[PDB]
Amino acid sequence: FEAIFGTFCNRLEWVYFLTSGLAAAAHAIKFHDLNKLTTGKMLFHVQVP
Amino acid sequence: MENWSALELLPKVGIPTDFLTHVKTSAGEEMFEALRIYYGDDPERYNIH
Repeated sequence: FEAIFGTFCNRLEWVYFLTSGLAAAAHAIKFHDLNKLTTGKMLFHVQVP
Repeated sequence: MENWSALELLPKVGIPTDFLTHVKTSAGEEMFEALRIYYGDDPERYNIH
């Protein structure tokens, strides 16, 4: 006879954005995609000493 | 303390206190929500215009 004494599967490890150290550089918010017409205009008046 | 303090001059001009407890209580709860949405909940650091 011929024998089989093993079947094995690969145990994946999960990765999350919020649990990473890189996320510290981000300010991540979840928001609706309400079609904001290419809202590339954030205009700032910043006080200067 | 300071070299010279501008806070002495605001009441003379007619601008009361820090606006913190003033505009909140003088709003009658109607100007309060308008301030929170259209102005900001923390006038220090940042404000929208």
